[PDB]
Amino acid sequence: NITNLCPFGEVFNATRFASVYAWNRKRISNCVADYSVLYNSASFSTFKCYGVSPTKLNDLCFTNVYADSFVIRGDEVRQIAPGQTGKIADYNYKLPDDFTGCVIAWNSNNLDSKVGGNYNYLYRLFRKSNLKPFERDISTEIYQAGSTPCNGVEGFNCYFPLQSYGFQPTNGVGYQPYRVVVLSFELLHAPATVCGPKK
Amino acid sequence: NITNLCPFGEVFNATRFASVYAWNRKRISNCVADYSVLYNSASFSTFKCYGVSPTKLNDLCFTNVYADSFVIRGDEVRQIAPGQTGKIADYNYKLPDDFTGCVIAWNSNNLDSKVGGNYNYLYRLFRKSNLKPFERDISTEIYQAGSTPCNGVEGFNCYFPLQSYGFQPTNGVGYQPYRVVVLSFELLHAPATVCGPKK
Amino acid sequence: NITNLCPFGEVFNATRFASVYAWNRKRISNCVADYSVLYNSASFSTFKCYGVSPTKLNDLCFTNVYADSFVIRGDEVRQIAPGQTGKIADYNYKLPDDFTGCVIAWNSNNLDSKVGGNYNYLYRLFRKSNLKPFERDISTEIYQAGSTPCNGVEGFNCYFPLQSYGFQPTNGVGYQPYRVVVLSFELLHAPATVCGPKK
Amino acid sequence: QVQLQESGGGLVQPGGSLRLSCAASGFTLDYYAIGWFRQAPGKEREGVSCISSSGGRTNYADSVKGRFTISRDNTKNTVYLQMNSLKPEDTAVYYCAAWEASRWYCPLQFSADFSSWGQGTQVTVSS
Amino acid sequence: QVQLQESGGGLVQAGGSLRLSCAASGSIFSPNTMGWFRQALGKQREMVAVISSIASTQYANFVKGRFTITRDNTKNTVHLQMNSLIPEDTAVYYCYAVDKSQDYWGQGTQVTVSS
Amino acid sequence: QVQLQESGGGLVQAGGSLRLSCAASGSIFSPNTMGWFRQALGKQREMVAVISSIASTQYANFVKGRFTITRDNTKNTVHLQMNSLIPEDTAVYYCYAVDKSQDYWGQGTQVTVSS
Repeated sequence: NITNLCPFGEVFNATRFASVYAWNRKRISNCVADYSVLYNSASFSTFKCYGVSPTKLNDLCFTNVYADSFVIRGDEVRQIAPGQTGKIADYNYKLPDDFTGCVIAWNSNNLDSKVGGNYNYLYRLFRKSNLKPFERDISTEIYQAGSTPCNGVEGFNCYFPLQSYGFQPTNGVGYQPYRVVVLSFELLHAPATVCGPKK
Repeated sequence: NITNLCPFGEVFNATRFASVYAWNRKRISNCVADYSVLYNSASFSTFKCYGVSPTKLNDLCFTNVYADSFVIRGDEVRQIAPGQTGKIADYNYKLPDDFTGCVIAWNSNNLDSKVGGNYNYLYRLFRKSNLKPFERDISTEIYQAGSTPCNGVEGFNCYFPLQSYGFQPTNGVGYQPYRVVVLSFELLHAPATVCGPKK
Repeated sequence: NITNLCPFGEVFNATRFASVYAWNRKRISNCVADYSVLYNSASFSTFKCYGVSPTKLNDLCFTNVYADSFVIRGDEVRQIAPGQTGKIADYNYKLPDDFTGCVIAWNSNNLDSKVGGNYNYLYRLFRKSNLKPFERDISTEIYQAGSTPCNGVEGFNCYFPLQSYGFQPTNGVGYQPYRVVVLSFELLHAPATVCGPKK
Repeated sequence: QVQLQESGGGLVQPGGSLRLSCAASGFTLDYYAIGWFRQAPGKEREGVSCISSSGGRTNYADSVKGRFTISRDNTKNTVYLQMNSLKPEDTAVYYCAAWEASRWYCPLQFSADFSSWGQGTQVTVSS
Repeated sequence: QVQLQESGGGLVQAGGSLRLSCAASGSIFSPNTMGWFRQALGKQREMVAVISSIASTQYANFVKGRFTITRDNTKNTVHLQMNSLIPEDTAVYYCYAVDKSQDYWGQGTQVTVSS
Repeated sequence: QVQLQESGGGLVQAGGSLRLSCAASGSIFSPNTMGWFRQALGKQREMVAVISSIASTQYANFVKGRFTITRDNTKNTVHLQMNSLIPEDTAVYYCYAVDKSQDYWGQGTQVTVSS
């Protein structure tokens, strides 16, 4: 069968992880994927797969993989699932209620938190509307909290979209940095490209 | 080459139905019969058509039709399938296995259930033998369980031929009233007097 | 040409009925039998007899009788049939596809169900292999749901086979106890020990 | 061989989501309109929702409207039910059953008869 | 009608010890499997240990490493020694006899521990 | 690995003017949105202006009417001319690259003003 390797090192061993409104979507195809390693990495804190069980990921072959890997507070991880609600589940990004794919994560307390605060992770509290399943909005217009227009100027009822997080090692378990990966699979009317584990 | 219609409303919008033992009948011919009208109307519980396809019905020409009407409880409707036995199928009405036609049924609770009970509807438990297919029994004789010669006198081993139905809204789904009309058809090499809507 | 009769009343009317994994078996022979009474007994609500119609069964001769009795939840009854699937069929008791004999069952909510729940009946939801026809291999080994050998110790991915049932009068009919007996006849070319009443 | 099998029921947390599919074997459910029904401990089978044979005429109970959704895969011969905003009241046994266009006027808003009765599945909500 | 004679319960303070026993006085066809199940008021049946006459252990994690079981093959009795008791562990325990034909039950031994 | 080269800070007395500049030397997929932020010692991350390459301004009320941003589309560079400086507005400043794919962060420019 086919033998190339899915660049997980560029994802899981990636030096830097993106913000929660500037997501990176990686496409993976034409390569062999070793999922049991991460399932036996004895590190992943979270393991929620939907549509395909965690163990039959490693015997099924897939047409395409699309990956989204970022850092979120541990308390807010509970809103990462299909059909769920909350600031991230609605304002940020929705998983479709029949989402086929996996949310897997591992806290990055010593990776993405600084003593003075790694404020590089920016999170919106308000939107004109919630997004669709797998909808990316990086629009930065100053939200109009009230009836008065903001004209791109903050002030009264005029708020910035997304505020920083004080990511520090001092944060509690819920507020600590967590490196979370959402993977969307496609078993569609196409040849499977992420294949190989038929051994 | 005829225009007059068959009395389907009169068959079904009829005020009064007969008991299971006595039932009713209609020799129906020399009329137009619209079944696309009926098949997608389902003011009914069961369309169970044997020897015939319900889509074909309006397409079908029939030499004659025979109609039967009687009310049943929900539990024992299943006994009306041919090749099956039940206290109805044994001691109220026998159905031939080579049955061409369709049974139609529908719960009639607001019509035939009253809180005080509708005991005008009779249900035969005892008979010396099961009836042959398509038979009625209006006998008024007291059934002898044992050797005691009742001679028309009830008592010990002297039984009521037809127990009265207790139809109330208190009845469960299996005990509620269900008016049932069986449409027996003969597929014979004869003038098809019951041709459906065609040109 | 025998004299002995079987204690059908003693065997059946006996209050003591086993569970499903440890169903109780009786080997009956040399006995003059009368199953017409048991047929009309009705008590055993269910009557599904395979290989013979129950009517002609009465006068028949039988080589040997195996009576296998237990108590079951209401919904699981359908899993008991020749060539039938289900968690009990594949994990507690499997009938041969060639099963000859009859399955009979009665409620018993008033006998086997307690408001506090009668958990005296265990079920093997977990097994290492499927059930062969007439297999009662009582194994309580702690199955290893994961790769770690549990060594008979519960914990992470270490579950138990036998789970009890909450038989209560408050239970639903599908979640209520049912007293079930299956009669199996090995009608091999061995002289019959149990027969019907005719010269 | 008319067999309707409900699958996807179970315990979910209030505020969550869930999905049922009941699969039809032995017959063409496509010609059948399907109603999903529910009975809880101590209550009768209520009319949760109803969908046409073709999926075009619909009904939801007032208690389930705006939170639950019926759909059907006629090609794959199954009927699906998506539940959103779960509440602890929803713990009950479910069935899906089949009947045809039940009146003059199309929709399945009214109750009807329900021929093919499935095994049913228990959907529990509690936290 | 196999009878499972149970004795050895009672009231004991926290950290104390008792010694239960159940005896199968009936037929006991072939080898058996003698067990203990627990049921607290308001809860279902949970198996303490389903040790067999031969082997297979079957110890649970609830009281992992505190209770123990001894076999007496002369009389086919089984004794359950409980040590370092806690209020959570306390419930009513039934002896269990798998047998080869069908299962039977004990009639109860109350275990209560508090301070 | 988009790099944003930052320069144009330093020490200036009250009321003076400097000219910051940040340049995104990386991929910068499609249009981007280049922004400036403020961080004084002991505070959070404070936004100066998130003017996109096209439009949307995104000026704040803090130094309203004093700072301006010029966009150089030839080199995709964004220049921060700040005038009429005050000991309060002083902090270390970082430029920002929204990009299409992810956002990246500058290495810092110290801005100090006092008298």
